[PDB]
Amino acid sequence: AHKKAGGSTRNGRDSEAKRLGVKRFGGESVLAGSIIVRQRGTKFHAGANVGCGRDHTLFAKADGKVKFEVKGPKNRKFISIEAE
Amino acid sequence: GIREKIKLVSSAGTGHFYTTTKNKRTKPEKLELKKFDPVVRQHVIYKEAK
Amino acid sequence: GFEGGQMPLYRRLPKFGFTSRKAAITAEIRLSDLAKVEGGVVDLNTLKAANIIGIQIEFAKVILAGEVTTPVTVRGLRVTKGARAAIEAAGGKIEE
Amino acid sequence: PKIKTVRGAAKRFKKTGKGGFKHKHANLRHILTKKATKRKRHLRPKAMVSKGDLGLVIACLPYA
RNA sequence: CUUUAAUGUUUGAUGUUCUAACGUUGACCCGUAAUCCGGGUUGCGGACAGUGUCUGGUGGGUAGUUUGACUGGGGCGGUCUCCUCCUAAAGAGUAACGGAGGAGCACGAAGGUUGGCUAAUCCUGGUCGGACAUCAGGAGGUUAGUGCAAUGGCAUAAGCCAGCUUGACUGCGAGCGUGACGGCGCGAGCAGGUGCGAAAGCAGGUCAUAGUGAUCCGGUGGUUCUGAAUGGAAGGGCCAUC
RNA sequence: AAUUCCUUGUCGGGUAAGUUCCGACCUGCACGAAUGGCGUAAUGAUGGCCAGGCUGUCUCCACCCGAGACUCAGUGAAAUUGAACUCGCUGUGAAGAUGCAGUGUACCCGCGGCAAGACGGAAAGACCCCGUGAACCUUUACUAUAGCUUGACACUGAACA
RNA sequence: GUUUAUUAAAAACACAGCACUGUGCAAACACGAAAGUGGACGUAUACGGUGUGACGCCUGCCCGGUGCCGGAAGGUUAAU
RNA sequence: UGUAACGGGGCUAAACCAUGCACCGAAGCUGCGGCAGCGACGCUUAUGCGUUGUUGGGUAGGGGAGCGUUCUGUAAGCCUG
RNA sequence: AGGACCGAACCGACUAAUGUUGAAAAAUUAGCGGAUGACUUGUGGCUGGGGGUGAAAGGCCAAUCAAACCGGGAGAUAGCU
RNA sequence: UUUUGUAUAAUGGGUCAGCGACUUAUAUUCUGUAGCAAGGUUAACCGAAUAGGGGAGCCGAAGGGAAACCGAGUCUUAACU
RNA sequence: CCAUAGGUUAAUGAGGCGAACCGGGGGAACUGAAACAUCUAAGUACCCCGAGGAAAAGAAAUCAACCGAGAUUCCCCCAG
Ligand SMILES: [Mg+2]
Ligand SMILES: [Mg+2]
Ligand SMILES: [Mg+2]
Ligand SMILES: [Mg+2]
Ligand SMILES: [Mg+2]
Ligand SMILES: [Mg+2]
Ligand SMILES: [Mg+2]
Ligand SMILES: [Mg+2]
Ligand SMILES: [Mg+2]
Ligand SMILES: [Mg+2]
Ligand SMILES: [Mg+2]
Ligand SMILES: [Mg+2]
Ligand SMILES: [Mg+2]
Ligand SMILES: [Mg+2]
Ligand SMILES: [Mg+2]
Ligand SMILES: [Mg+2]
Ligand SMILES: [Mg+2]
Ligand SMILES: [Mg+2]
Ligand SMILES: [Mg+2]
Ligand SMILES: [Mg+2]
Ligand SMILES: [Mg+2]
Ligand SMILES: [Mg+2]
Ligand SMILES: [Mg+2]
Ligand SMILES: [Mg+2]
Ligand SMILES: [Mg+2]
Ligand SMILES: [Mg+2]
Ligand SMILES: [Mg+2]
Ligand SMILES: [Mg+2]
Ligand SMILES: [Mg+2]
Ligand SMILES: [Mg+2]
Ligand SMILES: [Mg+2]
Ligand SMILES: [Mg+2]
Ligand SMILES: [Mg+2]
Ligand SMILES: [Mg+2]
Ligand SMILES: [Mg+2]
Ligand SMILES: [Mg+2]
Ligand SMILES: [Mg+2]
Ligand SMILES: [Mg+2]
Ligand SMILES: [Mg+2]
Ligand SMILES: [Mg+2]
Ligand SMILES: [Mg+2]
Ligand SMILES: [Mg+2]
Ligand SMILES: [Mg+2]
Ligand SMILES: [Mg+2]
Ligand SMILES: [Mg+2]
Ligand SMILES: [Mg+2]
Ligand SMILES: [Mg+2]
Ligand SMILES: [Mg+2]
Ligand SMILES: [Mg+2]
Ligand SMILES: [Mg+2]
Ligand SMILES: [Mg+2]
Ligand SMILES: [Mg+2]
Ligand SMILES: [Mg+2]
Ligand SMILES: [Mg+2]
Ligand SMILES: [Mg+2]
Ligand SMILES: [Mg+2]
Ligand SMILES: [Mg+2]
Ligand SMILES: [Mg+2]
Ligand SMILES: [Mg+2]
Ligand SMILES: [Mg+2]
Ligand SMILES: [Mg+2]
Ligand SMILES: [Mg+2]
Ligand SMILES: [Mg+2]
Ligand SMILES: [Mg+2]
Ligand SMILES: [Mg+2]
Ligand SMILES: [Mg+2]
Ligand SMILES: [Mg+2]
Ligand SMILES: [Mg+2]
Ligand SMILES: [Mg+2]
Ligand SMILES: [Mg+2]
Repeated sequence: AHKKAGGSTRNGRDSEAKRLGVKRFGGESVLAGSIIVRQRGTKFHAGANVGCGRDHTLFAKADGKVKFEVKGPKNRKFISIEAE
Repeated sequence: GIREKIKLVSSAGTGHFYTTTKNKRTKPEKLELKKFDPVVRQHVIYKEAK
Repeated sequence: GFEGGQMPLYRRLPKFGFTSRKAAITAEIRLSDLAKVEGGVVDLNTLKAANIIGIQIEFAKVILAGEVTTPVTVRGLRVTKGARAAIEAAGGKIEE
Repeated sequence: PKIKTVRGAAKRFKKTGKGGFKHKHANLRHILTKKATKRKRHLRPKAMVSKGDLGLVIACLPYA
């Protein structure tokens, strides 16, 4: 014909971005309950004064200053808080 | 969507109830659970209904 | 209320409550309204003559608002506890 | 002529002391078994209209 | 009650006649100088036909309308909501009819807690038995496993097994994340009443991220609310639900 | 084939040469029996094909006769028009220039004639797309409805089996 | 013969003939809220609708679907 | 369509590669004069002045300030054969 | 005798040219068809707009027809220019 | 004028003169200004009256709750630090 | 058959026109709902009938709420 009709793709789908990542970095002063990192799995583990939610959201269990550190035999990344 | 909504009614007679789902093709027997009754503020037996 | 064609805010939210017909006939009277009444006794009829509240009013309340400085009698009007303390301090007598 | 209020909006908003508007939360009508109890408990109380939506509400409710 | 015979009422149906409503575009007389009409007589039909109200069916005969968007023009095809990865340029976010895959559930245990346990694969030896079943040892170290895609995570296991059990609790909720908004998500701690554990403690569902639908309109149960003269009631409101 | 896409199917006739024509073949994409099949004398300002005669249709135009065109006197329009002191070329640029750049050419103004351009004049493109436009038409779209038809009640009564 | 007055005169429409079908007269059917009127001052050799289209030779098989005609036992079914 | 692939003439540098100093070159900057907006400060009591710094391309659009026209009052006033 | 044949009037409109701001909002010129019939024509009447009429072309119904014209609802509506 | 972009060969205008398009009524909100001030103001109507009368009313001085109801607190809940 | 229908004469009245207002009988659609069918426009436009200087309505089988008011009509609130 004058023009050749094309096909169709089968890859159009994608899901919404979940806004994961670190919310407060090292040195941030946070209130109790502040979300530090939103995660899939425990890439960062909960240290002192830090709690882990059902979806592994790390949140502050006290007022203070955020600190990242590496601890344990496995060199895992822990998030703790110095109470200030 | 085989599982269907069912109502669990308290045996304390206060008319409060919970809702959940059950597969009835298997496990056809009634569901019984000690659950909290907000009206009498106690734990009582809830029985299958609806 | 038009939002381009999506469900407007005043239609995607649920309706709630009901309009009570007793609230229409219930009114409120401040302590300062008592002093602008002539007679020394506060009633529905006397307040309607003084024009503090409307003539359709069947129920009235005295709340702690303003300052009362004169002795006055409130008969057959519900009175809050703060207004009751204030009226007693000002020297008035309260009854039903 | 007098401005006619939107009656559907007057059945859904109520004026507060400072001039804001309160409304009942959505998503609490007919599909409630699958919803978590925490989510429904938070949807039970009344909520204030958002700053982006005050404009539409005041337009719909002239007298209020 | 399977049943017949029979008394008696009602209901219902059918057929048969009758004339007196009604029909007569049958005849004759009169208004009348009239193929209209009306009156009279007569014949025929006859409670039928026909018409009014209600009602079931049928009804492009007629009428009012609808018949989406995206789109390397439109049509055709495909797509439309949600989840995972890449594009995505080491915070977040980020388009294309870009590249690849999935979801519209499941489980009263596959949830809570306590205690206990640790794979894939290969080698060697061993009844059927062999490349590959169960067994013993060794190597190896997660190359396995996760109810279902993908990514991140998991040994203190989040993986496997058993005992007990219902916290898959009720009212809240500091603070925070994420959205234009509707809304969505996380959450210590408080109160009440529970389960497991000796106890410290843990538990407001599941390794996490899909498994979903506003409002209106109604249905169901309850309610210390309202109730159009009053007392009720209907209806409404609130709470829980469909 | 008024039907056959492939297709100028193949074979034969006609022509020096025939995608058309005529006769056959049948592989009928996708003929077919009263939305008729096949045939048919006559008829047709009907479609196609061939032949004779005839010719300026043509080879290939020539000449002639008249009406205009042309000149003079009289009368005297029209479309159109932002303004205009209104050249060629190459390039540029809303991507095809009288107008911009570079360059070349060109004394000023008429009259007869031609039509390459002024994306010339004429008609708010009719094709195409869009509008949550219109109209009219169709139907087993939706909702109705005239009509047709069903039954109950009313006009409507008597007696019997 | 007729036709798109003003770009289409035709192979289109019509036609005589053929068939199917309705219609028993206050006919079917049509125009009319109705009275009436046409059909027709006609009466099945008449009238209406539909398709085909002089004439010649003919018109084959299928009633599953939709329509139409007939049946009425049974299921379902309105107002009441 | 016509040189038509330095803009042209022309160029053996008037091309290119280095080094260096000059000069040209904009509505940029500076000088001189003027206007305006905003701020600061001083004074005056302000309803402004002065000093000082800085700003002043502009469509959609927002803000501020005016001119002019007809008519009404001031106006049986004032101008005008 | 004949919807018979040839052919004027008469009715039509097949071809070509001209004309196309025309002599003419459909004609002229040269041919062309029917021309006793289903012909043609004068006068009068009747059918009215979702209606008429139509040997059927969506044709015609006052140079207007897939729903005439005139007046009104009406300044319809126009996310368009 | 429309556009991402027009000398555009994209739209509109032959020229001149006259006319030609953000209005009016009511309601509501904000600003400025003026009066009064925990008060403000009248509408119809009366009045010869731009006066005066007329406070019927409306807005404000109290909110919370679906509501009864309570009240500088109230709702939520058995109860709230 | 009495009668009645019909016929003749006489007396009185009406007819038709007119801008708006009024009462009654019929009664749209565009439009809005960002489509459209309930709904809206709107009982509007329009058609028709009748009457008067006005018309219509009108002296509670009406409101109210345990207190009471006292026919109808119009204006301002109530109140968007
Ligand atoms: Mg794929
Ligand atoms: Mg939508
Ligand atoms: Mg008052
Ligand atoms: Mg509910
Ligand atoms: Mg007859
Ligand atoms: Mg139909
Ligand atoms: Mg239709
Ligand atoms: Mg589209
Ligand atoms: Mg393209
Ligand atoms: Mg499609
Ligand atoms: Mg990133
Ligand atoms: Mg980045
Ligand atoms: Mg699990
Ligand atoms: Mg009552
Ligand atoms: Mg071919
Ligand atoms: Mg050949
Ligand atoms: Mg052949
Ligand atoms: Mg074929
Ligand atoms: Mg047929
Ligand atoms: Mg056939
Ligand atoms: Mg034939
Ligand atoms: Mg002929
Ligand atoms: Mg001359
Ligand atoms: Mg040129
Ligand atoms: Mg050029
Ligand atoms: Mg030049
Ligand atoms: Mg030249
Ligand atoms: Mg010339
Ligand atoms: Mg030319
Ligand atoms: Mg010429
Ligand atoms: Mg040209
Ligand atoms: Mg042109
Ligand atoms: Mg649209
Ligand atoms: Mg023609
Ligand atoms: Mg003709
Ligand atoms: Mg012909
Ligand atoms: Mg035929
Ligand atoms: Mg046959
Ligand atoms: Mg059949
Ligand atoms: Mg050359
Ligand atoms: Mg300079
Ligand atoms: Mg500047
Ligand atoms: Mg400027
Ligand atoms: Mg003849
Ligand atoms: Mg003549
Ligand atoms: Mg012709
Ligand atoms: Mg001629
Ligand atoms: Mg002839
Ligand atoms: Mg002839
Ligand atoms: Mg005409
Ligand atoms: Mg019409
Ligand atoms: Mg129409
Ligand atoms: Mg017609
Ligand atoms: Mg209108
Ligand atoms: Mg208009
Ligand atoms: Mg323009
Ligand atoms: Mg454009
Ligand atoms: Mg463009
Ligand atoms: Mg330019
Ligand atoms: Mg030009
Ligand atoms: Mg131009
Ligand atoms: Mg122009
Ligand atoms: Mg003007
Ligand atoms: Mg205003
Ligand atoms: Mg003010
Ligand atoms: Mg409508
Ligand atoms: Mg409509
Ligand atoms: Mg609309
Ligand atoms: Mg619209
Ligand atoms: Mg009079």
